[PDB]
Amino acid sequence: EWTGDARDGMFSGVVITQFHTGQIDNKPYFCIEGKQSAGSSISACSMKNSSVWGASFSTLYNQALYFYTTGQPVRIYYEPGVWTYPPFVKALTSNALVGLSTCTTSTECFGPDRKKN
Amino acid sequence: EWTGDARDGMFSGVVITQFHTGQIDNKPYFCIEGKQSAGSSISACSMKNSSVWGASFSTLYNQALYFYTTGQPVRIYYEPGVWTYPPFVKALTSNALVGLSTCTTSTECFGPDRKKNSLE
Amino acid sequence: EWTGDARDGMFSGVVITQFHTGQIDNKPYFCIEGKQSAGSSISACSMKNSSVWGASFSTLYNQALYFYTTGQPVRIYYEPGVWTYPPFVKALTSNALVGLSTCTTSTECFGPDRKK
Amino acid sequence: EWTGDARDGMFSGVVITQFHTGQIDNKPYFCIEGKQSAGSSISACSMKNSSVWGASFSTLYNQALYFYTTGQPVRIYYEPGVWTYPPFVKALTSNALVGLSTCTTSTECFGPDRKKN
Amino acid sequence: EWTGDARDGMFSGVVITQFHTGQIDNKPYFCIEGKQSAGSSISACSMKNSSVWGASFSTLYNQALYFYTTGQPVRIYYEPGVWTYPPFVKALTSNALVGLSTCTTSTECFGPDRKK
Ligand SMILES: O=C(CO)N[C@H]1[C@H]([C@H](O)[C@H](O)CO)O[C@@](O)(C(=O)O)C[C@@H]1O
Ligand SMILES: O=C(CO)N[C@H]1[C@H]([C@H](O)[C@H](O)CO)O[C@@](O)(C(=O)O)C[C@@H]1O
Ligand SMILES: O=C(CO)N[C@H]1[C@H]([C@H](O)[C@H](O)CO)O[C@@](O)(C(=O)O)C[C@@H]1O
Ligand SMILES: O=C(CO)N[C@H]1[C@H]([C@H](O)[C@H](O)CO)O[C@@](O)(C(=O)O)C[C@@H]1O
Ligand SMILES: O=C(CO)N[C@H]1[C@H]([C@H](O)[C@H](O)CO)O[C@@](O)(C(=O)O)C[C@@H]1O
Repeated sequence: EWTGDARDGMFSGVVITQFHTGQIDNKPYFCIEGKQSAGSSISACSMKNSSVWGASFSTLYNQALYFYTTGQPVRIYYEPGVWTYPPFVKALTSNALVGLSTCTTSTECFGPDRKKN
Repeated sequence: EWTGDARDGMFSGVVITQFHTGQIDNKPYFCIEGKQSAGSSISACSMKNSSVWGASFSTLYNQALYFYTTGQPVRIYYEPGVWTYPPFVKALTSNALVGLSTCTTSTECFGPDRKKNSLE
Repeated sequence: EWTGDARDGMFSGVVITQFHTGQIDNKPYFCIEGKQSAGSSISACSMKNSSVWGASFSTLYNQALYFYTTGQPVRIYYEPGVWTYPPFVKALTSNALVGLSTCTTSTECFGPDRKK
Repeated sequence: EWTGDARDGMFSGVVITQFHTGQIDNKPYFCIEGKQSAGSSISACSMKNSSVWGASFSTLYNQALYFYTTGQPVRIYYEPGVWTYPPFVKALTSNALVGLSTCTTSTECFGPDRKKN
Repeated sequence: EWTGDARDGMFSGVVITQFHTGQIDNKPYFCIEGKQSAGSSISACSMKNSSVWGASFSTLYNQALYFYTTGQPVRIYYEPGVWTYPPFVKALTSNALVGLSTCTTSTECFGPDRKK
């Protein structure tokens, strides 16, 4: 697996506006929310030691909190349908956070595309 | 367990005003105090490798110190009665810190509620 | 053991003015010095993986550097007579750093008392 | 191996302008891009626990994020042809980030040279 | 071994002006350079998992970058002759970075002397 696999999905030019940290089944996690210029929203969580994407927890937490601080538009890479506990999904999201990138415009960001072919 | 379990409890729109760090029984811990809009205090502690919320010590420590620094109003998620050692509970609190969120208002915050259901 | 044990000691309303990091016996350590408004001085060191207080090294280092940075008055919790290598005691202190707290006044600070 | 080995290569006086963070094969990696002025581009990635240069991940992550933040001109030490997963190389680079230095001019920087004879 | 052992050496009132980070033989290292007002110069490296001073790499890294950022005059504790690989010594230095202190003056700084 790779952040840049040809899959859903990515949102570009988002400002990270909300941040949550919790624990579930002995695993710390965090979630972010961001809006695009046009008002469109994306949420994604990263959980320590959980899923394929568990290895990225610390790096993503650090980078997410950095970008939440600067408030610069970034690209959120995510994978839908990873989290399955229904209370969790309802309150938050099923989307795993799978990478992050700075952006030069609202559509053009540094790094791979993550789109279904 | 889960931060968002329908249990006590949460305090929304809290400003983290006080920060303490210590050690008990070979385990580092930190405690925070925050104020709500009307002047009431909340306190909650996280302890490394403790009972059920110990796995979140590092994340919570970093996030709480971060929010202390910004002075942002935030949601404190806690579980009452976790710490049982009387001198500790007396000086500090029995509350474990189990989560944190940013808030859009003094009352509306990102993430799950941590709240007991009502009886209809 | 506990930071809040009824033991020596604590200094409240201290601004951390000095900071030192080094190594002894394959362990990193740090020391801080601070003065109260009253000019009364306090030094205390934390050592990584040390006997009793070593589990706290990482949190205390983080918090102490943080407090050194803001310049805010804080409570220094300490245990005297912990470090014993004589050249180390002589140059620095025997005091272990055992906790830290923010303060509201020169005497009132968040957290427990540490006093006999 | 050593950052300052006489091989390809280094780019001096680079301002880091782009930052990307992702995961591949159970490993977090970050990737940076900078401009010399000059005006030409260098990208390099570091990856946690990667084979040769993985020991340096956490140090380089910190240091690169630091330098991205200050915007100061820095030396990027790189090793070409390290990353080999072709879609990764295509979207990003094959270059491993193997060192960083502060610079006094566009060309003069602290530390070893990394260049072939 | 100790930062405060009666050996070479230390330079007081040094502003850390240059910073380098790299890897050699599967170990990360960083090096700093600084000048002390009269313009006398000092270089020192810390390397993770080296036989003697390796334990303090990440603490010294953190502290030195912190001091590079504030630009305050500090004390550099070093031990000469630690790095032996000749191209490394030629490009950088043989000096191990052994400790760091805040300073109150260009000559007086917090902590032990490291003096032969
Ligand atoms: O189709 C999806 C599903 O995640 N995402 C696309 C994404 C979304 O359709 C769009 O951002 C929603 O507003 O648009 C992109 O232009 C982008 O934001 O980078 C490309 C991206 O593939
Ligand atoms: O009743 C409790 C027990 O913790 N908590 C409630 C809590 C407290 O009653 C209140 O914060 C204390 O004044 O009020 C809430 O409006 C909130 O702050 O989110 C709802 C929350 O469920
Ligand atoms: O006597 C000692 C020895 O540490 N400490 C006391 C301490 C010192 O006497 C005082 O701070 C020294 O100036 O005064 C306290 O009011 C405080 O600073 O919190 C109470 C504390 O027990
Ligand atoms: O030839 C290469 C291949 O990395 N790089 C050289 C590099 C390139 O010629 C230059 O950066 C243009 O890409 O110039 C240097 O002056 C430098 O930037 O330090 C020396 C460096 O060895
Ligand atoms: O002899 C050495 C070898 O490092 N260093 C001395 C050192 C150097 O001679 C001096 O810093 C070089 O300008 O001067 C000191 O005043 C100091 O800077 O603390 C004392 C120190 O022991």
